[PDB]
Amino acid sequence: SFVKSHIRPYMDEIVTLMREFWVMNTSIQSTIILLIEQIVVALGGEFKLYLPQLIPHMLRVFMHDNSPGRIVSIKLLAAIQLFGANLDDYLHLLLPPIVKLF
Amino acid sequence: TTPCARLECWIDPLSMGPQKALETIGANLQKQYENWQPRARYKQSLDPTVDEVKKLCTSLRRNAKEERVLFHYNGHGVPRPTVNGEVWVFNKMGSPSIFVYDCSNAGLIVKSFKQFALQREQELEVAAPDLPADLFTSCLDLLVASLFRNFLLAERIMRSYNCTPVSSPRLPPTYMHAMWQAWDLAVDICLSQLPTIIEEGTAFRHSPFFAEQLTAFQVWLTMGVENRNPPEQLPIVLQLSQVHRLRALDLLGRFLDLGPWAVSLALSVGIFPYVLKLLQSSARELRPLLVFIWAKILAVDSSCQADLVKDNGHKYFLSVLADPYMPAEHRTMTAFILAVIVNSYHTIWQNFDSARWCGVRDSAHEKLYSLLSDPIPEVRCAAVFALGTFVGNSAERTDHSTTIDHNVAMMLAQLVSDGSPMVRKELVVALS
Amino acid sequence: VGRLSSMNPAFVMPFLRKMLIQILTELEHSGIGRIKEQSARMLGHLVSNAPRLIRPYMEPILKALILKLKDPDPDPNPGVINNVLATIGELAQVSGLEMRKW
Repeated sequence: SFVKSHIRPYMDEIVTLMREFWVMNTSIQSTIILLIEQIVVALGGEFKLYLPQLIPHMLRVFMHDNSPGRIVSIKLLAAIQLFGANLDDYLHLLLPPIVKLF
Repeated sequence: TTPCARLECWIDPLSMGPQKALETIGANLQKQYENWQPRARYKQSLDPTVDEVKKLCTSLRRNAKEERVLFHYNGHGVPRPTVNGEVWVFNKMGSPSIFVYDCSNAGLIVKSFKQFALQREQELEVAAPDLPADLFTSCLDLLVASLFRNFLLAERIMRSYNCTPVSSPRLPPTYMHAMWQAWDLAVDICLSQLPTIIEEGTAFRHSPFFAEQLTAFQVWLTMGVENRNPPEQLPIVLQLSQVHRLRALDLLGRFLDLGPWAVSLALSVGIFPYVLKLLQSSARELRPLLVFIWAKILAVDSSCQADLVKDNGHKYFLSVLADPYMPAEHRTMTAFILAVIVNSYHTIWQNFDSARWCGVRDSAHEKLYSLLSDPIPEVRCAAVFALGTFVGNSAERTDHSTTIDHNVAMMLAQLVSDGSPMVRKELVVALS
Repeated sequence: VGRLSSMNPAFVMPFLRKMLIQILTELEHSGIGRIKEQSARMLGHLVSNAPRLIRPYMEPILKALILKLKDPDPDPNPGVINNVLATIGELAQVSGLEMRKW
């Protein structure tokens, strides 16, 4: 909700921390998977400085497509949200599980 | 003209006010425009009226001369300022070109045109009438300024940013800024063509010539960094489109890293691969490394010709394509740059072989009246036979021959001099 | 032999872009390793992409790719000069070994 709010001026700035703190928090935890995901949605709709902020977590993403669990619900959460994570590098890392997820 | 045409300018500080050095930036444009030229009317902050005036001044400013005309804009806090009328009542060889800088309205503005045009197209008819053509509106964080504004100036300047920005600059390192002037003489000459590849890549057939137009149209493609924002700022144009793609785009990337070394220190280089490495296997396909391709290349060759270069090996590789003709000979004339450049040098000896080989086979293409090029060949082409050599000139001399038998622009007296030299070697060759 | 036609590298490359299966790529690298130096025109940059594609793969978790970094690392080295003009693969990899234990 706060993420939902500002867009940017607070975004460019304080945010990077919490991204450490998603890293800090959860690898991700099963529930917080669903959360951070849907949170990164809130994130994902704002920056374009995701791009630098990317891959502390774009790492953990592939905890998940490899991990995985629960009906693929987690996946299709992240899976979709990635279509919000857009875009333009790192398909390097993106496609391989995805295609393996056909 | 010199500089080309009439141009418009605007800036949004807010509404009806000057500003420190806001004055100053305007000229920089006209400068930059002169760096690309022309009669440019600067403005600042105006309420709509003050603007409306000088439009009519340029609407008065006589562009039947100009080769085009421009309408610039910029960011004010969303100045609505004649969505339609002033625009649309000033509406569709001094060809108008419109320019937009918006958060949203850009397309809307463009959308508006057609819509307003839809009126100002159709609704004119029953009055039996504004015809949209040659009137175009081009569309538009930490380090920007105004991108799509800077974009066209600044063409390479902006480029250096998307260099430093970001992940690649790990490899080429490192950054600083500026300096590096006369080695940069090439980067333009390169980035000049580096786009035009994609152009000939994508053109089909809407295209150049007319200069400053394409000069934009080129610099347009610099918008593919667009990368900034998930609204990667997506300029819209309807006179396209790939951006992205266009391997030359991926190519200029390490064509930069070719420059990122020498800039570190001391320059020194100098050199760099690009034009060369592009030049080489242009023969490959030229020989038999292409199935129709579509030449894959020739666009590159054009600007490549202009320099001392490599000029021969190009002009060499030129005739190669002239050998692969007739089929691609048109494509040559599609590019036509021979007509540009081959005629552009009437200034050959060693080149006379290619000047034959390229130019003859060019001249062979049957045809375009040489016009003053006929006096130039009356100089150049005539003086070729001086050595009486080679058979490399055998029919090559006869290139210009039928021109006089084609139509009469004398072709008599300037031919009379040749009339002496022609029949002279005729029996001396004695070869059918 | 003969290898050239401008189409072909554009047809050669995509298999480097497979990557699947890994070792398939591992050929064309060397498979172009020569052809690299015929015309880097297509290649050198098509190449330069690859490391620029590849180098980022040092961060992303582990591994099965980070080894699928390894074999493609040298396999271009039959391409010489590019590798020369960069050699930041040092710094990347120099670190790659140090920090442990992953």
